[PDB]
Amino acid sequence: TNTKGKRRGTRYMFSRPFRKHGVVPLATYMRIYKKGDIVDIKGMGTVQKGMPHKCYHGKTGRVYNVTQHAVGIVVNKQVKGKILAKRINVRIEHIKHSKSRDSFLKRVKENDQKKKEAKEKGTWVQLKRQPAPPREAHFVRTNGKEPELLEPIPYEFMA
Amino acid sequence: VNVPKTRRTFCKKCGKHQPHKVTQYKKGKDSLYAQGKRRYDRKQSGYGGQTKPIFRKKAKTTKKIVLRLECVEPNCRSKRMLAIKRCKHFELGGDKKRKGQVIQF
Amino acid sequence: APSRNGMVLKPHFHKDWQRRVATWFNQPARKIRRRKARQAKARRIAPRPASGP
Amino acid sequence: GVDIRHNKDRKVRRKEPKSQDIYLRLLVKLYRFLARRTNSTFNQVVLKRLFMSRTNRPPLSLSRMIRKMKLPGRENKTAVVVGTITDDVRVQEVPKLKVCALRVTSRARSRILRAGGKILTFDQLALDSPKGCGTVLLSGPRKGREVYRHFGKAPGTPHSHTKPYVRSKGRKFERARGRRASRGYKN
RNA sequence: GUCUACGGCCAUACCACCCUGAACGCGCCCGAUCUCGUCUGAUCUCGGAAGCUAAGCAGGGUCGGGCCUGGUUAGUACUUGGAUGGGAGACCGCCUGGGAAUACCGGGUGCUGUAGGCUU
RNA sequence: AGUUUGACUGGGGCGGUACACCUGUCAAACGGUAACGCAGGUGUCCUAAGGCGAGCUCAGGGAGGACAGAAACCUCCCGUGGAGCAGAAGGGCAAAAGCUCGCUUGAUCUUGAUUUUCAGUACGAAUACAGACCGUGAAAGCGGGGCCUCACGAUCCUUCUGACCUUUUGGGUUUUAAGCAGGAGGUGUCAGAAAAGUUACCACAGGGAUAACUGGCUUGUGGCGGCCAAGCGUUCAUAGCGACGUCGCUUUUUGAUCCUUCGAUGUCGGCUCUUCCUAUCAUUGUGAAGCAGAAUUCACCAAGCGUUGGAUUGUUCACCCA
RNA sequence: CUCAACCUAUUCUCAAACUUUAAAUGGGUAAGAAGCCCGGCUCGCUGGCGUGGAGCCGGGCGUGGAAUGCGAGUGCCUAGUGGGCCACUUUUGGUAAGCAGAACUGGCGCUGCGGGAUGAACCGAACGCCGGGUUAAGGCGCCCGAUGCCGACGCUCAUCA
RNA sequence: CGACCUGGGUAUAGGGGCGAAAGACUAAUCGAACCAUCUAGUAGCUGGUUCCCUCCGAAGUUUCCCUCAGGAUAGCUGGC
RNA sequence: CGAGGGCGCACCACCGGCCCGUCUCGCCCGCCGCGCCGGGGAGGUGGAGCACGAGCGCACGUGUUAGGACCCGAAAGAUGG
Ligand SMILES: [Mg+2]
Ligand SMILES: [Mg+2]
Ligand SMILES: [Mg+2]
Ligand SMILES: [Mg+2]
Ligand SMILES: [Mg+2]
Ligand SMILES: [Mg+2]
Ligand SMILES: [Mg+2]
Ligand SMILES: [Mg+2]
Ligand SMILES: [Mg+2]
Ligand SMILES: [Mg+2]
Ligand SMILES: [Mg+2]
Ligand SMILES: [Mg+2]
Ligand SMILES: [Mg+2]
Ligand SMILES: [Mg+2]
Ligand SMILES: [Mg+2]
Ligand SMILES: [Mg+2]
Ligand SMILES: [Mg+2]
Ligand SMILES: [Mg+2]
Ligand SMILES: [Mg+2]
Ligand SMILES: [Mg+2]
Ligand SMILES: [Mg+2]
Ligand SMILES: [Mg+2]
Ligand SMILES: [Mg+2]
Ligand SMILES: [Mg+2]
Ligand SMILES: [Mg+2]
Ligand SMILES: [Mg+2]
Ligand SMILES: [Mg+2]
Ligand SMILES: [Mg+2]
Ligand SMILES: [Mg+2]
Ligand SMILES: [Mg+2]
Ligand SMILES: [Mg+2]
Ligand SMILES: [Mg+2]
Ligand SMILES: [Zn+2]
Repeated sequence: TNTKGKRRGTRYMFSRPFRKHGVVPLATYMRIYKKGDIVDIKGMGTVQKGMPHKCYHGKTGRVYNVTQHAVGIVVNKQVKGKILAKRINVRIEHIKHSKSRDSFLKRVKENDQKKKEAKEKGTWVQLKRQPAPPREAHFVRTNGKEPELLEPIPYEFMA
Repeated sequence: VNVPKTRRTFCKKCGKHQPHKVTQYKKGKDSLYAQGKRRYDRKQSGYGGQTKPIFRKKAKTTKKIVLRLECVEPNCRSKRMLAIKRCKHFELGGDKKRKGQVIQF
Repeated sequence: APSRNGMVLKPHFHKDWQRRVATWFNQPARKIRRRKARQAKARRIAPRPASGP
Repeated sequence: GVDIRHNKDRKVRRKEPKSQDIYLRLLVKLYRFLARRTNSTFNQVVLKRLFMSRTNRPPLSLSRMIRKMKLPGRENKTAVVVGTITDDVRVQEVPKLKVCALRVTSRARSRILRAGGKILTFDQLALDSPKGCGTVLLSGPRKGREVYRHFGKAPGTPHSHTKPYVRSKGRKFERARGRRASRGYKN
């Protein structure tokens, strides 16, 4: 009953944000994408060429091919009870670098530095992230001031 | 639509872009000695009536126009077939259109 | 009806084959009868070669 | 009630040979004891291959055995195959090989023995090396079978190169529509 | 402290009006022989250097509009999960977690990269 | 004489196409998501409305100028697009993708890969490349159709085009035919039979997957009540009524649905006969009146008892006589 | 003097096919050894440049770089099914329906058992044959196991409770 | 008293006969008799489908189909 | 027992290589037939291929199919009486 049109239900998905129409800023064309880096697929609607399908908006993939204006992205797609790695050609206006990989790559370099310093200095330091532990025991000063009494307020019809 | 009677397009024999005459392809006459026609005539002869389907449920109102390009090079008279989309009215080398003109009163 | 991968098979059993079936239960008896006729013929042509010309 | 699933409880594997060959059953008795009463993992691999079916014990050609035994550091080692050793007529020279096999073809056996080689059965191998020391455990090509050409994605799907089941091979048998762009499509 | 050329982010940069602008610059400005375009040397293109900061431009101002960012609105609206909760229902309350948006009240009013000038 | 006489479907037929597609919504902030859901569109159109490049700015409004007025042209100012981009809608777009010019044919020749529907099959459409040959621009570049989402089509057969190509059966030559590759002629029931009715003279296999009659849910419609009280009632809201609204009950109407029944529950009316209900027509006992009496009207307890004879019509209903 | 339209600043009320703003729940990816860091080599691609990119060859690094739980990977053959229905919540058409149509999870179908007197679906809980103990949901006048407590505090009289 | 009733003998035979016409009659059979055969005709439809224990255990959904009481296909299942 | 190191079966992923078809580009070689002859190369791409065989025969099981086809069942059609 639903049509099979390639852009059905993308009325807001491909529309530009409020007061962000017009010329595409040029630094989006100056980003360097190499084979192996992780890119989020957005899909702006100012450029109608190389548009990803609506099922890839909001998905993150890995670049495997670079051409003059586009990249090839290996992005997972869930089809009923199986996930299969699609390969899509997307022009660079519809992608951006994923900061999740940048954060992890930063933490790897910091970890390798921390091991290097700890070995050369003679220390052991926790490198794994730990989940937020239970709060430690502490003292709360009243500073000579009694805590303020709180009581529920009477009901009244506001307006 | 209105395609001009001459266009400069790729010629496969010359291996390069050449001027071409443009005409409208028309289906040729049946051979009566094509193998399918020979099989049909043998099948139809005798008793049994009509032995193959007769379509008679037409739905399309147009046809895809085929242009026969002929390379105007005297040595290479190579022909080719281009199909364009469906059109109800087709004109070959008709009068062109003008923008700042008064429509007929 | 076809089921999964298979071979498109075309058996030639649409033509009342069961009324024309040649069984071979008389094969051992036919071999005996041929052998006896061969021996009888060889006895008939006494010194001549048993096979023939 | 316990929140568990029972569809994978029973592991499906050969616990014994499906064969009734009493000579195979006797040396299964031998290697069942060897696997249990030693710490050698060679005995465990040999025992589980004795259970295996014939399609899971492909024959090993003489050329493949020679090639695997010619790799560096494998000299003076016993090539063990749980299956048949088969002659290859594409090799001209047979070196001195020490082999243990379940079966050896008559012509492969004659070639090995003329080269000065040695052939052992699996009970002689147990005496010669109960822990399987100094052995090269080899296998024949498991997927070297005609059925594996038909296995995989269906022939009528794109980028599949799996053989179809056809009664005859020729220009009239499964070559027109779906096989060339001139007849419908190709994929 | 500024400007020019090219920019990045694309209003904290926009819009309206007012004031000031040293030096370089940027302009306005002068002319149509050539190059080149016009109905029109207005625009464009070219050749200039008498005059001027009037304009553009830059900086500042306005209980300025907008924009940006906060508070409030408000633990409100809405909401994940729960009950043999309430109620004839419509709906509502509680438990367990998450949590807005106006109006209204504050603050702010471009940062910056490369190259090259001026500023006793 | 032989055969056919589509499908979906709140039964079937009639009507529609929800049968192939596209836009917005439904849709519950990834994607997907139904109904004969809602609002619409498609079977085309375009040598330019395709491709470049350049130069411009659009709708609308304000103020002016001979004829000239509310609309003719000229000028200035404001103008974030409130215009235009072929069409439905949505998105997108301003020295743009719009308008006007100049030059053109990338709407050409090719091999693969990928996306969309998806079974990860096809078609269609689309995306990114690669190899030619071109167009345009000073160039960077852009272009292998239309700014994007739609505008379409297998086998077999036919027809045309291409290889100084292959085969044409003992050999050779030449016509002919067959083939390989790519277009076109079409299947709209759009993954694609070649197709008119009637049956009450009917038949068979089945179906309560599915209608006609009871029952069940519901109660719009029908029927019967209540609340408010603007008014009617010479005056006076409420003796008797009750507009505008609003809340209910009933299953003696008709619908809605299709749960039971199609290896059968005999389908209207009348006649006969019994019982039950009360929302009481009369009778018993009462209360109220715009209850003087008589008569009548409203309400309460109340179904003990009664509720008739006929003309017409199959009638149920209806109507009249008594 | 007055009423229209017009403009300006306000004011009431809204939107499935409106929107600046904008949740909750939700969707994707990452959380290393196929990684990191050093050197070098190849290229016909790219190119001011020993430039970029990719590939390849050696070397050194293990604190195995969140929690929790679990043993995984892979192939072949294959039946039955392709009428579903119900409930919480969201939700479309309809006055509504034990109506028709969707989303999510669970169930019935395929499922017995304790409770709801009774009941395909509700509540509890899922099942080999038994003994003992204890519970869930639900109950404890009598039917009918268990209040035969010296239970606590109130509310309520119904001539249809 | 007639277009009358009736015996016997004859003629017409199955897509044929005969019909003052009802699709009537044609041996209790007629909108195509009866008999045997082709024939165990075909059926996506209805009914049935025979011992025990153990282990695992669904689907009523996707796409295509003159498809809608059926299939192919993916899914779910079992076995190796 | 054993840190490390080595050869690595089968198999999997990947990169190369070879054979046939078909494109694009290009330069050489052969000779009894000097040809509208024959052969070769590089780079893509199509194949149910090669890349040191795994098949054949027999038996059993399961699944699908043609046959009466698990069993029973039409209304019909045809031939000859
Ligand atoms: Mg189980
Ligand atoms: Mg302000
Ligand atoms: Mg809460
Ligand atoms: Mg959602
Ligand atoms: Mg969605
Ligand atoms: Mg332009
Ligand atoms: Mg190109
Ligand atoms: Mg385009
Ligand atoms: Mg179809
Ligand atoms: Mg009155
Ligand atoms: Mg029913
Ligand atoms: Mg139903
Ligand atoms: Mg009966
Ligand atoms: Mg009865
Ligand atoms: Mg009463
Ligand atoms: Mg329902
Ligand atoms: Mg069932
Ligand atoms: Mg179950
Ligand atoms: Mg249960
Ligand atoms: Mg019970
Ligand atoms: Mg009850
Ligand atoms: Mg017990
Ligand atoms: Mg009880
Ligand atoms: Mg008791
Ligand atoms: Mg009451
Ligand atoms: Mg009649
Ligand atoms: Mg029968
Ligand atoms: Mg049935
Ligand atoms: Mg390879
Ligand atoms: Mg099979
Ligand atoms: Mg039968
Ligand atoms: Mg027939
Ligand atoms: Zn030519």
